[PDB]
Amino acid sequence: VRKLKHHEQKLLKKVDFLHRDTQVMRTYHIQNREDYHKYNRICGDIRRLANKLSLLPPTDPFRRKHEQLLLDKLYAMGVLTTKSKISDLENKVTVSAICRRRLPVIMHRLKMAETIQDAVKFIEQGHVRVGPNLINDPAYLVTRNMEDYVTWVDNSKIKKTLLRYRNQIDDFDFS
Amino acid sequence: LNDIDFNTYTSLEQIDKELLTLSIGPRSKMNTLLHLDVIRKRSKPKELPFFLQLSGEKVGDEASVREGIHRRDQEAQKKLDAEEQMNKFKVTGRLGFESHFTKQLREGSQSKDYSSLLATLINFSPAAVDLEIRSLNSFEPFDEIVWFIDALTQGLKSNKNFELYETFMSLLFKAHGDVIHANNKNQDIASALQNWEDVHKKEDRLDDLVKFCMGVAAFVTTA
Amino acid sequence: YLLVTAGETGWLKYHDVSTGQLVSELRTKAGPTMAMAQNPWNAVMHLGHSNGTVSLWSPSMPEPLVKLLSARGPVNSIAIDRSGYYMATTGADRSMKIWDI
Amino acid sequence: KSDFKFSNLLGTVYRQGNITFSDDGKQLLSPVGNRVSVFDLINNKSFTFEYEHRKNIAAIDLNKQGTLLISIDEDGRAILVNFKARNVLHHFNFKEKCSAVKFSPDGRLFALASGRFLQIWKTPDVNKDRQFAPFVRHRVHAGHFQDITSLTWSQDSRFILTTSKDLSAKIWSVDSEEKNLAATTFNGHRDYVMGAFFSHDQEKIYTVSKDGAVFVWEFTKRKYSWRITKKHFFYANQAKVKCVTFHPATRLLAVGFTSGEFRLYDLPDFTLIQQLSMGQNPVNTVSVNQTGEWLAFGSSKLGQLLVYEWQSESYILKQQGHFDSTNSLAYSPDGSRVVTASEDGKIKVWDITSGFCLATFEEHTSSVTAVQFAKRGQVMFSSSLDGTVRAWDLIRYRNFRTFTGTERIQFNCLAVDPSGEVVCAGSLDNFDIHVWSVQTGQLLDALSGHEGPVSCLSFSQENSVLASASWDKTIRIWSIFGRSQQVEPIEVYSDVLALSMRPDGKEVAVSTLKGQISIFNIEDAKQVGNIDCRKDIISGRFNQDRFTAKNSERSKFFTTIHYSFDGMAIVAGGNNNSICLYDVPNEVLLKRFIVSRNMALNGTLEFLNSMRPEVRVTSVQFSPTANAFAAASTEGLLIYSTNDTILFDPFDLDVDVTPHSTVEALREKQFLNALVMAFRLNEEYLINKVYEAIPIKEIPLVASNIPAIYLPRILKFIGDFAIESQHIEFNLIWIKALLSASGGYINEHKYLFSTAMRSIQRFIVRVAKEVVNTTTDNKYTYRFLVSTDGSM
Amino acid sequence: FELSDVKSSKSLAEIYEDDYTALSEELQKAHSEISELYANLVYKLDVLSSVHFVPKPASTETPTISMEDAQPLYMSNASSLAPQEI
Repeated sequence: VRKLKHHEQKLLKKVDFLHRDTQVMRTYHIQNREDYHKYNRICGDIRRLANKLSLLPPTDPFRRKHEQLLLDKLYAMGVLTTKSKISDLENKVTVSAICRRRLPVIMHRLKMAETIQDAVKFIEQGHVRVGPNLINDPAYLVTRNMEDYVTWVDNSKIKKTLLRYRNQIDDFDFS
Repeated sequence: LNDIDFNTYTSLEQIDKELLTLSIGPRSKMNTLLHLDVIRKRSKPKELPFFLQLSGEKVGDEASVREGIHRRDQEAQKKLDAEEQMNKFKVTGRLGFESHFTKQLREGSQSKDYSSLLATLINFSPAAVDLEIRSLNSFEPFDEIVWFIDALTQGLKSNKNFELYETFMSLLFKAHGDVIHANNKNQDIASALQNWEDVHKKEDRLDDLVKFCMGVAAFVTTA
Repeated sequence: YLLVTAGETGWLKYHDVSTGQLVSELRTKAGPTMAMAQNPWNAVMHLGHSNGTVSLWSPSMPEPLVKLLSARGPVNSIAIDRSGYYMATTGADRSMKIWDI
Repeated sequence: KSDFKFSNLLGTVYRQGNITFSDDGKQLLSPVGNRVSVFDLINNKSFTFEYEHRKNIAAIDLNKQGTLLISIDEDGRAILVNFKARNVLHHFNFKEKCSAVKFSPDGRLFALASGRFLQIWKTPDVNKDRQFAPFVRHRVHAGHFQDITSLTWSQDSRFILTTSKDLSAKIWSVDSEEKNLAATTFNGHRDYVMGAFFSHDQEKIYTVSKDGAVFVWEFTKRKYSWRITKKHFFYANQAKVKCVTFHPATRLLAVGFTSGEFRLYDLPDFTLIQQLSMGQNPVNTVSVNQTGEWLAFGSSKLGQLLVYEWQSESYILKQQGHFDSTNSLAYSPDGSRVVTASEDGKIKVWDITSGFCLATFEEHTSSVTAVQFAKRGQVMFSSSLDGTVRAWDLIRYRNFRTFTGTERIQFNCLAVDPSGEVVCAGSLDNFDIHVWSVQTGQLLDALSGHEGPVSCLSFSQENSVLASASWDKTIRIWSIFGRSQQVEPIEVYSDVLALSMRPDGKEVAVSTLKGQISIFNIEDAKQVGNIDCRKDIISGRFNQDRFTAKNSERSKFFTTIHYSFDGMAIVAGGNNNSICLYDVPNEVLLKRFIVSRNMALNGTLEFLNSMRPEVRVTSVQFSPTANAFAAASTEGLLIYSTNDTILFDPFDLDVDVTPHSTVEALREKQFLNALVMAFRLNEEYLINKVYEAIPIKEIPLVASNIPAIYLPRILKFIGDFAIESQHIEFNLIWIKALLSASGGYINEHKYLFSTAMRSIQRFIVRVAKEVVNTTTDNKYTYRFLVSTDGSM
Repeated sequence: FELSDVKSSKSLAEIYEDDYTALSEELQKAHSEISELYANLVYKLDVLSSVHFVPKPASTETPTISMEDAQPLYMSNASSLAPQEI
């Protein structure tokens, strides 16, 4: 409030109702603080499922089947890559894993756009499509197979210019 | 020609006397009638003492075990519940002794013509129809059953509401089949059922027609 | 430094706003509080219920410091002198009262 | 043939707002998202109003004389409509959000609870010709302090009770003199007020709270006024009254709480007639028949609607619409049933002729993705993301089997052999068409050869082949029977994503991502012709978009195609707002319907007026009766139909063929000529008249001499009439005479009489074998009950 | 299993009443809870990774009605059984 002085700090050391969230904001450019909190709460949900299923008797067909269901569904979502572990589930499911699964980051590693902000600008301007249908909101976690079948929308200036540079434009497809 | 001038035409009730017709109404009523009871059964909703009295195995009395030596309670409690609703509904409104349906049947018997009875029977609601047919009477003289049989036979002669008359007959056989079978060979009921059978063996041509049409239709469309 | 949020489930919460911690949380057995005003000579909250009763609350203990029967029906509004000496209550049975607090 | 009216809506029997009964008590009006569904109870039918609104309907009401219907959405936009013709008369704009509407039991005027003002309008005359501005105010009152939460008229139309969140209930009068009489308030009451009612004699006023308190006020003495004669209480744990209704002529109070409990009480003595729990979600609306016998309950969370009869404890109807969105559709091989699969796994079987829900199936877990029948009345297969293809009966209503792969792989599309013996399912994580056997169960094999997910499959039901189409920009025609296992790959220009097949079994129609519906001949593996679709598609804009609704390819293609059963027409639908009806042989569009005008749904505005529910058609089909077609979309199962036939569509007329001439032909007894002229005119009433005119002893001659051009039309008419006509052996003599006189012709051109024979056999199967089966049962019962010896 | 070396909360009277009066009710409690919270999780993830709107699946005595019924409501189980299996 005023960077209050030494003695008044000592009297009031805790009166401020006014930074990993911001660190990720800068490193992988996630959209908002509520977004980051969402990812954290997701990770906590997974953790608590692990704890309660472990509390369930390990020698139970129900518990073991539900464990395999959960782990397979997570693998299909592509947050993680392995299948043979559970301590993997308790440790490496991270806001980092989810945010690298985020679409513009997928565009960047798959190399659609050179930067995360350019990727998000392209999503806004409506140039990408996943399978048939296109995507407008960056906060779109792409499944394994779908992220494998991402590419541009047709007849967009971006694809036209790419092909022009390659000198492989082909107006029959009205590329 | 007024139908012409308004370019709209209404279907005739019944084309001719020899022509079977159906009830002017839904086709679901037959199924609902024939399967009303099971609908009820599937549509019912879903739902200490100070001195205990324990046994020689439950407590440590294996000696009495080695020399080893509530349904009626639930029946009593069920009786009690029955009493409870029985005196919970206590409306003393003044209602006629003889119900409209059974009365109307009675003067129909008196006049030997059941037209009004058939009219009201068709106008009933399915739950009602089942209720009254189940709650007929089976005393010695069998008058009510004989009259109802006569009414149904008269209707089948009328050649209208063919489906509902057959299904009413089947409902009667469902409910009071036991008594009619038991006191079979009693002359009055025998005569009534014989008239009914006469009309029905007259009508079997419909079965013939349906079987022919189906056989030919399948043959043409798949061969 | 205290934020008082009376509402409809019938409930009164003192939220310290500097440190940011819900100081107190007192249920009112009365009902949806109709009006509300603070005595500033005293800093005690006057709620006005649907019974026709004003009730004086303080964040320390979970029972009304005091209760007054102002009007019949509900109490639309209550306002308090700056000296905390006089109060005016208006109740939807076309009634108005001036009270010596 | 190319005209369709929106005739029905299946699924979502109740979405939001007031539920009402009709005057006669024979009809229940429910508000679905935009429109109003009418359920006719005694004749077991349904119906849906053609007009829509702009947003969700928030309140309805029916004039007591059963003529007018006011319906108001959430912004004062009100539409006043007629019934006996089903047309929109006017639409006015009450500017604040309405909360409730009521027609005074006289009918002269109606009141309107909006916010905290009471508004009272007169109501327009119907017999009056369409005026320009017919709405006129009658009074406005503003005595409240918060929202007017419920309303009630008196039996005489002179007094209005309004209950408001101010914790109060007000008696207003309609006149000034009676204002002087009773302009009175009602205070002294706990949490909220949720209903107020006059008694039968109107000296007692009941007020029902929200906490669960009932107050009986009664104009008694301590120069005296409105004491609180008695207090009754419900006692629910924490449940709270959500909606109340009071039938005065039998003193019923039906109350529905928020826990899903609802109770019926007899009021003055206040006894608990009964109490039931409809579900774990709040009961949201209540109403009572006038004769006091039927209770209607609506719960919004699942979209579930109940009509109960408490006298006899019998459920007149108890339906619950889908929750999420009808993902896919299938018609029964004769046309009676329609099975729809949600995004939940709920697979519901509806009956058409009475728009009801015969059954549900829940054995799936994740979203169902495709549903299909056999060429038989027995079975039905479903495919879900569960990783399973499940085979159900429909006579016992139970799973035969759960086909599945090996790695629990999700299945996008399904197809089934005509013989019902082989089941094919195409995934998206594997792009191999897995093929199971029906009777054995263990999967035969994996037809491989695509690359990239297998978009769709279907079987030619004459050569019994299958075309499988994939995002590999390719179609692949497999013959998989008899020693060969032979493949044939065709290429399209871009990602095929929908497929369908000529009923004769010679051509495929595939919609790709450019939006061109190409059409191929199979045996030649060549392209007969394509139909562009890019320009005749009305996409929708998104409020969260940065671009236009034209220059975006958001839904510029068709994800669902289906043929007609003459093989001449195509219906198409996609993620767009439009359902386009093309025709094959001449490559043009016949019609384009707009699925919904509802600005709440996202892609519905073309230009915005200066995450969210989008509108999309997930799957379309024609009807095997070819008089109607259904589209399963985000808002349910829309069903367009032709069963109006208000249209002069004559055929090969000539100057001397007039209705009067037809009547003269009847009088002069050339029945053949009369029938021929009747069809040449092609008018339903004249056809009906002559058809029921001609006599039995002459039907065979006519059936002999009908011309071969008119054989198909007569067969079709007879079928579509004999369903809902009661002259059975009239129709059956007719059909028998027709088949007898002309059978060989039909056998030689079976593909031309397909729908005709389908309808005929549907009539005979569904409503002739039933009568004869009951007849047989009675005949045998009588034989046995007479023949055997008695008891004892 | 394991014994309880803590003092028993209910005396002989009560334990004999208990002996006087699905495996473990606690087991079904935990099962139901984990099922609900897992439904919540899959909801969250489908919202994140789908393309089309998906609604919150649901919310989570006295006689109850059953609105779903996987039979036509007029079919008797005697008629849904097949002769081989009876």
